Amino acid sequence: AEVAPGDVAIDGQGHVARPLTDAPGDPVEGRRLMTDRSVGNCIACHEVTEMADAQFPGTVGPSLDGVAARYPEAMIRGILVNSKNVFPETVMPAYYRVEGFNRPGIAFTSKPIEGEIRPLMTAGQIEDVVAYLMTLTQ
Amino acid sequence: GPDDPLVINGEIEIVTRAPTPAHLADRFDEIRSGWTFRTDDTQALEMDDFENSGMVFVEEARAVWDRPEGTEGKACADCHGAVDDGMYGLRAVYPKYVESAGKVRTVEQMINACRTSRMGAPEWDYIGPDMTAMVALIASVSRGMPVSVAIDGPAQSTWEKGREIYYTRYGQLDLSCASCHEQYFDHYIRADHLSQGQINGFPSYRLKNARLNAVHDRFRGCIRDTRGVPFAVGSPEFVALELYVASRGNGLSVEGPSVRN
Ligand code: HEC
Ligand code: HEC
Ligand code: HEC
Repeated sequence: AEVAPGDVAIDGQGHVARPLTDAPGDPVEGRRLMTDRSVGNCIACHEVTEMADAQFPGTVGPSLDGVAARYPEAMIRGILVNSKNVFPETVMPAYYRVEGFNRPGIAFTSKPIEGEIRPLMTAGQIEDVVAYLMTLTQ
Repeated sequence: GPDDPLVINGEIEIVTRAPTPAHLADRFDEIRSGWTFRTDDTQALEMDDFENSGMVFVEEARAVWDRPEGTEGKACADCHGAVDDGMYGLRAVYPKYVESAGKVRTVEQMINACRTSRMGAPEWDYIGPDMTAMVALIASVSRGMPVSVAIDGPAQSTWEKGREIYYTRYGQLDLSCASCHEQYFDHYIRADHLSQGQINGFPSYRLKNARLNAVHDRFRGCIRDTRGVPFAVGSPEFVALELYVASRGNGLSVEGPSVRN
């Protein structure tokens, strides 16, 4: 049972204390999803050293080493729901938004989205990635 | 290296670092050629025309420049003379306001206007190989010369439209040209070392697709990769944006055809 994009409860620091799904998040799958450019495409901006097989991580975002020792779960999930709530004017994409874009296209096809905008990541995929991020206590 | 000199064929000094144009001094200290973000091996490929695969197309365009084409039975050279003279300095100052059009026009638009209305020849696809080879020939004969696009006068409202597009986030990734190229140049997105997104080196010959790449083709690709819908090639929006990005490299040498990743 998911919490849809528009229904997420987000406090004044951008945090989301409630999981987007009841499906507990799979750290393993999470790991995977962050390297897939089709989904999260995280290591384009982020290093994760624990992802030793990573291969050419970007340096646009800070290294994600130890992010579970500095931010609580609810802030980490907030960052994935809508990074802008936590980091105003951030270049980090908003991964569970579906409104307010400017010329959004279907993937990298260049064609306009007609109809429902889907989130960059599903509830499951976000929960999977957060589950993972929470293992980075270093 | 980022601070090594770029000299082409041993004769052509390329200014690859320059003081920020006044309209942009606000945002960084220096403007830099995209050449200065490439690896040594890659930088090497532009230091000499026998190694720059982009120059193969330029030589083919040198032939086309002299080929009568269209119903008028004329070739470019028939009106413009030898290309190294008739196009001397010209890439430095486009996109510019063209009185006969009442608009800022691109080099590509001017070429096609000559093709259909003076040569009686079919238009070339705006980002196709014919047009990009020719634009690269035109560029190549001005290499060394400081890019100097007017940003005021009758160009001004185009320049500002281009400027607003440059700072608008697009796509479901919600990113602007400046998101990547102004805030984060010198960082890495994955394998790519982020430049300031200058176009002083276009058409670029890229190792990725082993062909010349036209300005509007990169623009399209760039918006596409915000997961967004790019404007049309030749559109007034990209004409606007091109004028604008061009002015972001005022003072840098004309460099095209350049070699990039
Ligand atoms: C560049 C377009 C990014 C992509 C793709 C992803 N992130 Fe990011 N992230 C980015 C920046 C620039 C920042 C720092 C905030 C700022 O703009 O000042 C971040 C930050 C995070 C954080 C917080 C870490 C910390 O501050 O120490 C987390 C947990 C994070 N990012 C996670 C994350 C994930 C899981 C991504 C893939 C879906 C991801 N980011 C992509 C820039 C970018
Ligand atoms: C005479 C019949 C021409 C032939 C053949 C070609 N061009 Fe031309 N060109 C011509 C004129 C009279 C003008 C000036 C137009 C104006 O509105 O003022 C031009 C201009 C250009 C430009 C603009 C550059 C400038 O000096 O501002 C370009 C880039 C250009 N022409 C390119 C071009 C090419 C590539 C041609 C061969 C395919 C070509 N021209 C042929 C007249 C004639
Ligand atoms: C990050 C997701 C980007 C956004 C948003 C834009 N660009 Fe980009 N661009 C990006 C990379 C990773 C690269 C390759 C590395 C490099 O900087 O050289 C580029 C490259 C360009 C270039 C080529 C530069 C060259 O010297 O040949 C140009 C001209 C360019 N980018 C233009 C551009 C414009 C106009 C954008 C806004 C629509 C834009 N880019 C956004 C990454 C990103």
